[PDB]
Amino acid sequence: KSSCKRHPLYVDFSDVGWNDWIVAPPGYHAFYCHGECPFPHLNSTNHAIVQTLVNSVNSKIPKACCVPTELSAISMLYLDENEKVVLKNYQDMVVEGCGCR
Amino acid sequence: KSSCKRHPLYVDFSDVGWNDWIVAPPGYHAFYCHGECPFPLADHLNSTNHAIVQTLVNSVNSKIPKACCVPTELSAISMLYLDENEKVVLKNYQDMVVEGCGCR
Amino acid sequence: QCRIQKCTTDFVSLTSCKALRAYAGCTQRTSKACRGNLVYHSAVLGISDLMSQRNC
Ligand SMILES: [Cl-]
Repeated sequence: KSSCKRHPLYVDFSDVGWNDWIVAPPGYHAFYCHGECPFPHLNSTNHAIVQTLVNSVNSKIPKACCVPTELSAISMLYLDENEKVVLKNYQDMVVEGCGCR
Repeated sequence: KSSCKRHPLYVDFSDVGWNDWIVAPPGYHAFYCHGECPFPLADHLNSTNHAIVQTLVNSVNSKIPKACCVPTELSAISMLYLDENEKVVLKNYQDMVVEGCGCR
Repeated sequence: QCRIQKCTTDFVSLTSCKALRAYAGCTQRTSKACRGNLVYHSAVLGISDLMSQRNC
C-alpha cells in the first residue's frame, strides 16, 4: 500500500464546465494528496499522531488522512456584467505539500 | 454514506501504553473526523478552494478521489510528565482535540 | 456582495426538490454579485447535478 504523497492533477476547466466563466487559463496543475498514514517522517498534528496510535490498537478507529498541508494561489480572469476582464487571485488552489491530519 | 462530521473518541493512555510517561490525565477526549465530502454539500461545511476543485473533478472522474474529512479546528490539553529529576512537569500539548471537521 | 454562503447554510439546515428549488432561486438572485465566486460556480453545478439525480 502506497504512502501519503502528492500526485499530479491537471484541471481542464472545460472538462468541469468552468470554461463558461473562467476566461483564462484553460486549466491548471492543482495536484492532489493520496496515500496511507501508517503507524511507523510525514507532516502531522499531535492529533494525527494520537489517532494513528489508537488505530494501531483499535482498527474501528480510522487512520489519519492524507490531505494538502501547504497550498498556493493562482490568478484567473473572468468577466463582469459589462464583458470587461477582471483578474482575481484564488487562494489554496495548488497543492505544494501533503500531510496526515 | 454518512457525511463529514466529528465523532467521539476517548483515548485511554494505558491502552496505547503512554501511561509509562504521562503521569496525568489517565486519558482524554480526542474526538476524530469521519464521513463523505459529497459534491453539493462538501463546499461549506468547511473546505479550501482545492477541496472544492478536487470534489468537482471527482464528480466528472471517479479515479480522482474526493476531498478528505479531517480536523480543521484543534485545541490544546495539559499533561503531567516526569523529567530526569523525578519532578512533575506540566506541559500544554497543541492540536490534541478536534473542535471541528472539514473537507481538505 | 456575494451571498451564496447564506443560500448554502439555509439549504444545509433544511437537508439536516422543495429545498433545492428554494436554493436554485437564492443563488440566481445573488448571481450578479457572485460573478467570480468559486463557491457559487460550484453551487450552480451542484444544484444542476441534483435536478437530474434524483430527477424532479
Ligand atoms: Cl488542513
